Amino acid sequence: GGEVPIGDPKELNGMEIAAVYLQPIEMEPRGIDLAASLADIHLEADIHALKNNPNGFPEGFWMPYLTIAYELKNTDTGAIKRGTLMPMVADDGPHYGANIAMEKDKKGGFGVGNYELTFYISNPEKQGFGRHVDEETGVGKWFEPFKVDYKFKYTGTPK
Amino acid sequence: GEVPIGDPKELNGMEIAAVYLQPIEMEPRGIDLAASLADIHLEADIHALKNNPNGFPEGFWMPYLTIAYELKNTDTGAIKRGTLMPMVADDGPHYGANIAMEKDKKGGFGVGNYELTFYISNPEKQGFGRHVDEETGVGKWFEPFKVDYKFKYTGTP
Ligand SMILES: [Cu+2]
Ligand SMILES: [Cu+2]
Ligand SMILES: [Mn+2]
Ligand SMILES: [Mn+2]
Repeated sequence: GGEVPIGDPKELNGMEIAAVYLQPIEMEPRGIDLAASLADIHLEADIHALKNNPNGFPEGFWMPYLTIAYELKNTDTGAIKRGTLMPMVADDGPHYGANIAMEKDKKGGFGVGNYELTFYISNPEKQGFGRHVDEETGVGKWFEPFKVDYKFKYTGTPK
Repeated sequence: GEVPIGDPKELNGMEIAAVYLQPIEMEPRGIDLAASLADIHLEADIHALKNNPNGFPEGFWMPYLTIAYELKNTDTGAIKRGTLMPMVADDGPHYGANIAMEKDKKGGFGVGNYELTFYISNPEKQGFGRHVDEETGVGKWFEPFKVDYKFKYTGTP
């Protein structure tokens, strides 16, 4: 298979925020996510620090401990589903991802067609990640929760 | 203004070094020991080596680790334990804790010779996953391990 890019990457809040999908991915530990066999894609959010990141992250670093909720909407059929992307690592580094049933999902019309994808992104403090705030070593305040929107054509499992 | 603690160790795809500095102020509040009660901020600096076996790019910070510490004054025999928590400073993410040394109510943690031990477990403990497919998959995580350092604590900076 391979990666299919979703929309255009956004630069916001000190971060580059890109979306891609792949074929379904076998994940460990088991039960952590939807089984590959029961899915049609693996959806990934690629989020890294820009230059001059205001929260202390070096350019290029992965942004860890983010809470990323998603909404995937087939605008042709109206079908909507939601979930969360979980942190994980592949051979090219860490990302946030989830296996998702598309055609396999008979509870809605999640077939090939036109989609809107939304990420709802909350800062690392929501998961207990800390920041220095002293004059000598501190960094700027975190972003408030925000959303990014992409549009793409889902053409089926990459093969 | 960081004070090196012992010698860095390279293992399980990671460079693991320790440093201390002056106490820092962390948000959210009520978790890390307040700056004014502490004498040092202890940090573990943990980054991927080349060809990291779990797919982390060389130099990336190693996230989602569980890290406990033990600090022993070998002169007085005082021992304390705690946790190092993930956080970010102007020099990037690390695992750290404010620690009372001279200011520890129990005494025994002043200037002297110390042994520091980190007890580290892998990210799966915190729900972090890994691809295991043929094309993009990566190997198993290390089992829980410890690393040990010796240093002289010369006083609160
Ligand atoms: Cu993934
Ligand atoms: Cu710190
Ligand atoms: Mn990715
Ligand atoms: Mn440091």
